[PDB]
Amino acid sequence: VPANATGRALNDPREKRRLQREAER
Amino acid sequence: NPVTKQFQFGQSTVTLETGRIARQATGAVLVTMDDVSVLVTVVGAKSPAEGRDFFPLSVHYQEKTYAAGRIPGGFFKREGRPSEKETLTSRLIDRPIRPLFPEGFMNEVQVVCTVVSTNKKSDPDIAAMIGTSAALAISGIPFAGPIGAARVGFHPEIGYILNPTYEQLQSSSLDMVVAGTEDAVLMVESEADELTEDQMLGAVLFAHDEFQAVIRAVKELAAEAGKPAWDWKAPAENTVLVNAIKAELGEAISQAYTITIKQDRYNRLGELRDQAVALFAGEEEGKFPASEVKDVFGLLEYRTVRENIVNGKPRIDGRDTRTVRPLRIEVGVLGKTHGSALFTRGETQALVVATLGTARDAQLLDTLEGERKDAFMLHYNFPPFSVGECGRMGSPGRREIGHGRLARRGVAAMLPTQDEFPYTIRVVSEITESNGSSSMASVCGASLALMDAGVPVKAPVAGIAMGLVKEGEKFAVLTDILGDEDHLGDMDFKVAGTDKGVTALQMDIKINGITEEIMEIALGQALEARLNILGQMNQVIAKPRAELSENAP
Amino acid sequence: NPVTKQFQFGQSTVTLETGRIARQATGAVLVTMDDVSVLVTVVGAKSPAEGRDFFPLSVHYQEKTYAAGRIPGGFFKREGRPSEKETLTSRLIDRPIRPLFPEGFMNEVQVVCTVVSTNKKSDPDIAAMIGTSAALAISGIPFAGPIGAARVGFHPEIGYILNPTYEQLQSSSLDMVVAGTEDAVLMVESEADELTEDQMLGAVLFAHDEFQAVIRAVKELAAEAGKPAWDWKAPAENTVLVNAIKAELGEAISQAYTITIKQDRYNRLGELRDQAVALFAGEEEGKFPASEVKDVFGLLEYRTVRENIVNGKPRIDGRDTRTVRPLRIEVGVLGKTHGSALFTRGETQALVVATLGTARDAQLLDTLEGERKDAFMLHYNFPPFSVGECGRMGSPGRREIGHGRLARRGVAAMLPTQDEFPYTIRVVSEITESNGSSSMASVCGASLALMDAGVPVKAPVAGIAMGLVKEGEKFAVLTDILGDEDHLGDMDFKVAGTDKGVTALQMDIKINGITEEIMEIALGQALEARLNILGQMNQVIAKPRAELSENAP
Amino acid sequence: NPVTKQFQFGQSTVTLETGRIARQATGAVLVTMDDVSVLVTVVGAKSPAEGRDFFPLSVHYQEKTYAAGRIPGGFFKREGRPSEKETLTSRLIDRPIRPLFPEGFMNEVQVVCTVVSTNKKSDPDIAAMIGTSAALAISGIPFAGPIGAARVGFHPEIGYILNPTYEQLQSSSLDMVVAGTEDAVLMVESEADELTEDQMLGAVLFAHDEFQAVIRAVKELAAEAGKPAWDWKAPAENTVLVNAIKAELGEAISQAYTITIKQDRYNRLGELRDQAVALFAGEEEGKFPASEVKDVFGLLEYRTVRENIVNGKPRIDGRDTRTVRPLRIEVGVLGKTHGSALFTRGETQALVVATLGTARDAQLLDTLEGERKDAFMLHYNFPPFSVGECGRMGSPGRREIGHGRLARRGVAAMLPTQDEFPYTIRVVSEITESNGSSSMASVCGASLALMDAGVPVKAPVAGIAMGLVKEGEKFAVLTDILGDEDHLGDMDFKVAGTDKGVTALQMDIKINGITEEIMEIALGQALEARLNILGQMNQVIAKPRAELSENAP
Repeated sequence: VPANATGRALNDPREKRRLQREAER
Repeated sequence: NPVTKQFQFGQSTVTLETGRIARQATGAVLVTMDDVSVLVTVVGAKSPAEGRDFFPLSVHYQEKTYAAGRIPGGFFKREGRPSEKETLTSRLIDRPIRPLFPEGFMNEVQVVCTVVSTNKKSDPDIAAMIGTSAALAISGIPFAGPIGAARVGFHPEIGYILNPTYEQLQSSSLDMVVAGTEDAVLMVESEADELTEDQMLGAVLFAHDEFQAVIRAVKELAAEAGKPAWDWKAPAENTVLVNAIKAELGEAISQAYTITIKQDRYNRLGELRDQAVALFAGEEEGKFPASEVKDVFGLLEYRTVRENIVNGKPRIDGRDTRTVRPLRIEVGVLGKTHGSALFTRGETQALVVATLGTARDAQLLDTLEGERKDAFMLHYNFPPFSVGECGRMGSPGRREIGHGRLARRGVAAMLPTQDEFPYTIRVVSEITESNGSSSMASVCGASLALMDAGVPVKAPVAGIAMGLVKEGEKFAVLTDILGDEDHLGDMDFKVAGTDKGVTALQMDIKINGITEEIMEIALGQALEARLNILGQMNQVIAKPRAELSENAP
Repeated sequence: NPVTKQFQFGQSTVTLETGRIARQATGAVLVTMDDVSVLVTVVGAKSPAEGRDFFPLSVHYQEKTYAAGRIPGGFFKREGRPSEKETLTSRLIDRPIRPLFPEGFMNEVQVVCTVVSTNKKSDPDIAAMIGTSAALAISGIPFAGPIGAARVGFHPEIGYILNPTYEQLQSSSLDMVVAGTEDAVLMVESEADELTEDQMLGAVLFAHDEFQAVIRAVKELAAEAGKPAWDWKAPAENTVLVNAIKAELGEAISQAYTITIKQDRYNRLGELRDQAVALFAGEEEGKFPASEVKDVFGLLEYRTVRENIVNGKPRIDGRDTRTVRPLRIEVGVLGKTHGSALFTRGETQALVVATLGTARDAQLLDTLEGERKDAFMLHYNFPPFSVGECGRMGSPGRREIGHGRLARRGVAAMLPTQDEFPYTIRVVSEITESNGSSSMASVCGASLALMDAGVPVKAPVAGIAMGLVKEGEKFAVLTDILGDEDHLGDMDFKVAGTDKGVTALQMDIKINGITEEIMEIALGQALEARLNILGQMNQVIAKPRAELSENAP
Repeated sequence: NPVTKQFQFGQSTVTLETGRIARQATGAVLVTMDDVSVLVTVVGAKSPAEGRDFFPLSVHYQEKTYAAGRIPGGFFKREGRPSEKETLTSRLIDRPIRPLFPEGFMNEVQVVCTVVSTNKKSDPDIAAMIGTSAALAISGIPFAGPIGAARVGFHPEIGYILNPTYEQLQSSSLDMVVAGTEDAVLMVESEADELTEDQMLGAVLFAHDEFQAVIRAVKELAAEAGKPAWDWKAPAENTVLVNAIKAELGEAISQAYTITIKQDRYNRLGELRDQAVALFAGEEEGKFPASEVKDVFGLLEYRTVRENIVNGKPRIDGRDTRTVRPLRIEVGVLGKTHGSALFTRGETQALVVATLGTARDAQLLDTLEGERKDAFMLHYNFPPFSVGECGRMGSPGRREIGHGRLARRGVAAMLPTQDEFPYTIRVVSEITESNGSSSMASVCGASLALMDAGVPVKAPVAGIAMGLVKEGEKFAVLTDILGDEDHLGDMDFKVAGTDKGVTALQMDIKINGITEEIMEIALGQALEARLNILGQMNQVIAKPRAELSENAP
């Protein structure tokens, strides 16, 4: 897919925060 | 004596050496990042000049060719007047630091960054920003906190890329430069390939989260090799005089900004200025100060306009916060030019002309990293008669070169590669009227003139310049910011793009407190404005002319 | 809404459009004439600068390469410093309009004439002058009458040609630009091929009759879409102080001006000026500023030296009104130059040197219409020591470029073509002394130097700077005006040419009272002077030397 | 009425002509010397400008291309910005004549030297200096005696050559320009091929003996055609105030100068200066006017330090007259540069970088005698941060061109030829700190960078800046003069060279009385200093690197 299609990157700080919010919870 | 500090910025080792070179400047640091060494110096005047009513800050980024192992090109074989990359870097370093000097500071300051060594593999400017931060930290000059900077890229597979090299930036869909302090982002200049607003805000938050290493290392450097802090005391406020004009002749300020006609509003206000200066000219006890009472009134005007905007009142021109000024769009306005467009947004007007040529008309950019051929040139002109004033009609200054790069940044993603279109292109945007962001009118005019000349651009691109006024916990986002409002806002951004995604983003924050959600709301309002403008543009010309111009090679 | 006015200038449909482009300048007009479109904007400041004692008027004529659908040349690929053509055209537009602004107007006025499109067949300067007149008529700024301009060529078969194209100019024997109002002519800039004075006068009256259409169209456009006139107060004259100094001190100034020694007169008139700034400089703790007294003194002096010139008395130097100053001519002054000449007329001296080169030494002119090669260059240098002052040494100014172009116009008719003389000729005229018209001593010196080098010029050329003072119904023509008599005159005409015809004519009228008979008497006296100076020139060198100098290139 | 004076300057006939050309300048002379004709004009302002505290003297040396019979190269085919040779001649004419105007003379003076003819076989600068001397002698402007100038070359068999031609300078081992007066020598600008100090002083004495003819001829020309001498009366010294301040604060300012801490000194002195201003100044009758006392206090400081230097007491910084400030030498300070060095001498630092290129990178000089390719260039940069100040960051000024030609002269003798090293060398000396002679730290950094890069330079070369304070019959030679001490001295010289001989010598004597013995003692102390600096330098890098830098071509 093009760049515009791709979603939130894995190093995106907000994605990391959501991930740690799921692992912690 | 040489105090060297080493830290890890990403995967790159940065070396900040002080004490050895330039020991007579107020601050001087040698920054070595990825085999790129830059010597940054900061000299601050020890006394304020008599009559100095403005802060004289100067930033001079210089790229010496010996850093690349080359002898300068040209007839004189010496480096000369700043190139365009050195003027853009000078303004990229100048923009973040100026808001951070304390209010009332009027001593002259001159930052001079000199690239002295380079491997030619990475841009030498994030090292000049790190060096400016470290020099202003070890100097002692009144400055607010260490700043940091970082360039971000984006490749769909890898994700965001910190401090991308010149080879990493050839396959990336973003080229963003974010600068900020430990708790706020202060500057964003980016270019992109139709990336969503989410992807362009995640980059700003990635860069903000990444250059905190620079701030920590400049705080340790300042706490180790720092000069004693200057004994400069911020002047106190005329609380009394302010709390006075506020009532004595303040309700008339409220009833003078409810006029949308510039003449009437200006006259009625000016009459108030005189009425109130006389009523309490200077502090009351002696009534001696003159400009004091005129500028305490100017502060009650700034606060009044902002309070009204935030409280949900009609703007100075009667519009609401989400209204774009009326647009008049014309294509084909000049008979014998390859492409032409007259774009009017209210009282802002840009006459953009696109010309096509052959490979012999391409510009030879003698860069530090070598020699390139630029087959696209956008030249933004801002003649003083656009603001109804007389002035110098000379060479482009820093403001025109930066406003031409913002427009080029907005339009670049749509332009055809040399394989698709084997011709040089020179867009020339002349600002005939200005009461707002004329750079975004240059982006719209460029799109129109290029689709009128026949250039196979991918899609129509439009730009919008906006602002944000935050007063405590209440904030208001202003669409299509005016010229008067440009200095009245807390964050003024400028978003260009197509109907799919952003192709350029410039932001210049001045306050602390603009969270992520505020930026998402502002960028959504910018998207709706841009889509409105783009839809009105498609009613004139929607696609590149079927056949090339009648006068083009 | 855009008001558009269309009229017929001779055979060309001329369109003036206002209200669409540049609606933030005091006046703006887009002029389309013969597929040439020029945007002209005038901005006048609302209030004059504090302490300003001169009227700042600035005209900037710019040719944009995209008008021709071309990309600029040069390393930077952008329009930078104005070319010689742009400088000359801005001066040409400036000359006719400065005397029209009322006396006492100190507000800054800036005119900008940008060529936005062209078909490369006509000179865009006439359209620029039309746009200047229209914009000044719509601005509301105090201005005296609409001006009209026209270019005239000549052919022996067709007669006079109005606004000739480049192709017509190739065959034409005349290239004259005339500008004037409904009642008078105010500017003539001509380049002829040995045309009699009758033919030049007929061309000036042809142009005056022709551009009445321009004047009428501008008047109608100003009536339709003119901005309200400015409320400007013509300052009153201090007739009490005028009569006071012309009564008590009247005969003193006259006696002073009967002195012929310059230094004695200045010493005798500084004294009188101190006495005047004493007897009447106080009335109520000061009658009026020191400058005011010196201004009424200047004005009275002026009035008296013009009453003396008109009444028949000797001139400031003792000469009659038909005397050419004593001439000293020399050739071969410099040993190693290809050709040299020292021409002295009174206190005006010019050292002119002619050099020969090959076809590689021709100047590559980048013209809006293409790329030409100049095989003749005339450079005029006016150093401050020619007048005995310490000035600045640097790039040639407006006046040096204009004077050099006038000398080139006065000599170009005699230059051989490349077929007979396949060499490049560069003439440099250094003005070593100036107390008159240096440009016409540069024409005489260029003729002498070219003959000395061996260049096969057709015939000798000489020039004479003339003047006319007209008080009421009486007038006097002054031959070989001095540097002090330049501002005293009402018309300043400079005629160059050979003994058979006129090669160049430049007129600058300021009063609305000069008829055709006065210009025939003026051109007859100018002929007598030019033929006396040619008689004296032919005694030194009469024809080019049989052999070229020691070094051909 | 031309006046012509012929005289013999060696075996050349010099012709001075006055009265024919430039008769409105204060003084104008045409000098013809060996088929080189130069017109030199001097103009002096009649009245000093109000609010003028410094003496404005400017010299402008111009080489006109038509003198050589050539059309100038370039796009504009016209002489434009001054070349390096022109700026260097201007400063060479400016050095000997600035100190000769009476101190307190504030009228503006402008000298213009135009080269109008040449046979391309000798340098016109000597003729320019002769013309300057003659014009200043004829002008009448207060000027302390006619000067003379001469160029000296040296050959082992011929001996000394007076005014060598361009051909005689190819086989010569010296290129000295000595300027002086009948009883003193005021300027020496030399470049030698490792000549002994005896052979370098014997040439300044041969030169002083040989140009006395110029002074005699100028005296006769002035006693025959000189204008009356201006009635300029020097402002008498305020012996009263001087005596009172000397008595009250002699020990005060004495002690103030016996402290080496820089800031402490400034403090203590400002306190004694503000105390001195408080008394004896003000508006009350008897209080001396305004800053006159303040400037008398400055003078009282000057006399103090000088009397301290000649009495054998320690210098301002604490050093003796024979100590060279601590040197910190480093080579290879930058990674990607071909050669680099950091030379610190106390508070004078230089970052010298050497870069190697190819034949295409050689500079094209369009000299008056033709076109020459330069395969060695040295560019000296003096940024304002070097001194802790803020200031313009643009083109190199006269000061930088002259200091870089002095460092070039110092290092020129050791460079290889295009047969032993077929490369182009560019040396850029960045003055990162300045508190002394930066040009000699640039000579030492140039040597160290050229050997760090692998250039086969013949031997190490170092330079020392010296001074001499003569207080009556006692004198004191100061080694490694500081920036503060630069103005106190009565003779500042700069001796570059290796351990075998002198390679450059610049003297600027300012008084009369320096005999040959004082110039033998001074150069024998500068030999000791230079040999100490060479000894310290050789402990870092002695010989050129084994092989050309790996990154270099």
